[PDB]
Amino acid sequence: SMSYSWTGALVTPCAAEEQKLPINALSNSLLRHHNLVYSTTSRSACQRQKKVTFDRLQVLDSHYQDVLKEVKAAASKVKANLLSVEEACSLTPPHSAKSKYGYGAKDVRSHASRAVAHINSVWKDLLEDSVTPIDTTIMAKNEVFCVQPEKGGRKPARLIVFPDLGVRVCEKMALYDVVSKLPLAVMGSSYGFQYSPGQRVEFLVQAWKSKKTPMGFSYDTRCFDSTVTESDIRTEEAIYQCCDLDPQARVAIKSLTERLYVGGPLTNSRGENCGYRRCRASGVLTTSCGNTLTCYIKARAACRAAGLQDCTMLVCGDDLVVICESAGVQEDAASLRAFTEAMTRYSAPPGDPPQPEYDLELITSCSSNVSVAHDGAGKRVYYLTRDPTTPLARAAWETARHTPVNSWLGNIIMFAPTLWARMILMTHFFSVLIARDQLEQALDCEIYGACYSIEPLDLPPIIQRLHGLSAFSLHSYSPGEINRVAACLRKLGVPPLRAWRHRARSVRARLLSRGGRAAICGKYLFNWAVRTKLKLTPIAAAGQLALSGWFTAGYSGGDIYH
Ligand SMILES: CNC(=O)c1c(-c2ccc(F)cc2)oc2cc(N(Cc3ccc(B(O)O)c(F)c3)S(C)(=O)=O)c(C3CC3)cc12
Repeated sequence: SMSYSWTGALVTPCAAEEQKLPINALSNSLLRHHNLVYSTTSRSACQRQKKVTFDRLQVLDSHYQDVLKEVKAAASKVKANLLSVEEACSLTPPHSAKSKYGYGAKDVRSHASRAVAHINSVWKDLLEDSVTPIDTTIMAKNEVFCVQPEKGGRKPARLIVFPDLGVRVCEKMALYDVVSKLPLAVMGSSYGFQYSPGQRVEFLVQAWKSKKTPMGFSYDTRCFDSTVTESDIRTEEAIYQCCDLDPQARVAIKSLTERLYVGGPLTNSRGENCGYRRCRASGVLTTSCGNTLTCYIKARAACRAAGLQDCTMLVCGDDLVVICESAGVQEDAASLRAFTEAMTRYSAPPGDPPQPEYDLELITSCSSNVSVAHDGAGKRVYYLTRDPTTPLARAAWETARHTPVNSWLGNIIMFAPTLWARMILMTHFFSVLIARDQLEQALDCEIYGACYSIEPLDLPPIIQRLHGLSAFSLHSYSPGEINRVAACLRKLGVPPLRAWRHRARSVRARLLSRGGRAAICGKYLFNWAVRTKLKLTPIAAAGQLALSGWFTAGYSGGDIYH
């Protein structure tokens, strides 16, 4: 069937949509080529709609069915609980899209009468009605990028599809515990969201070293969400039901599957009927879990069909990497083509054909790659990095305009060991926070899809836990990485690293003078900026942190707040 059918009604905005990066002195201090920086808007929705709309032909085989059997068996070891209304309410972000039924996120979080009443009614309806499709809103995401005029110019807006706030709370009640436990149980070490960045590096390096002659590749499915079929989604439901569940949970999960997950009508912001969906909803609780599971099942089966030897897989939603034992250059190339053929049969062809890689650093996944630097003693330290263009562009926008979620803070946390995060992002934002008297204020940012409230002053212990102490002492970065950052700075009109160093010395001094947590920030985060270095010992606060739930699971599009 068609992933989508359209009525011709447009995807419409809620509020004003700024297309171009606004001119602001503080944002300009980071990046000056403002004309290159743009936000996606509803204006490009039509372009995206075209790409995501196609017929799915799915043909399953014995390998698929074998893997599915394994998965169901693994799932049967899981015990999952219902969340109470109150518990589910507290997982709702304060900035979450308000209900159409006279209440919003703040009302949900405060357990307000109107909100709780509607939520209760929605739950009752789920128990009583297992068939009637549930309404969804379609919106164009507003995301910031840098133009690549050589490479097709501006990206079209991604489409987000989500049900009412009331339904979203009920999803949590029925499935939060399931989507938090199941992927790990089924996938084990292949579940990508269980790892901190530091742990991820360790896993990848070990996997690579575990092969006599390693070969690895990334597999990029074209429009993964659209490739997800009705049968795929019903299979996901079947897997959920393998868990030991509460009777009411079983009913709600089935109802949510048949009425929401498998498909339903699309309504724009003006209340108009846009069409009908028969694939994955991008904005439901199960998006991450579902995508990861379905990608895993298909990929694991495809590995068998492709005759790949001693496969180690890593899966993050639709993002997939396989590391295996090389059979030879031509043999490997042929096996990869076979892998693609199998994935294609399963409904998931690639955007660009995958390529075998024999150097770990040459594999890119989730926009990131493994690179090498050196610690204070000259020991080689591996870390994850990425092209800084998008992070910097977004950082500039978020400086110029107040945003509910601060991507810059997340990038600093996740990419803390990188040359660019340390010298540019840290320097810039601490200078901005000082200037605006916002140093002590907690900010909202996303980590693996889940929204967290994080205080900037807690960055050093957070970074230590995620990356290790070495993150504050890395030097002698690779020529390739240095060159990539340099190229980015030239492109975007960002000041050179030596200028940032000078700025960092001033920022560091200011931070040290304030004492306490600020002083620890100055000491640890900006030790790179000074010749006369301070002794960076383990941070006491780091041990006192409880961060377990940071890397339990992925929640992208799942409307989760911790
Ligand atoms: C299967 N692919 C992988 O698991 C990952 C590889 C990888 C790279 C090269 C290779 F050879 C093998 C694997 O790099 C990664 C880096 C990230 N990060 C950044 C990040 C990227 C995207 C999102 B998001 O939009 O979902 C996000 F939330 C954070 S990080 C530094 O760890 O925090 C992640 C996070 C969990 C999603 C996964 C991988």
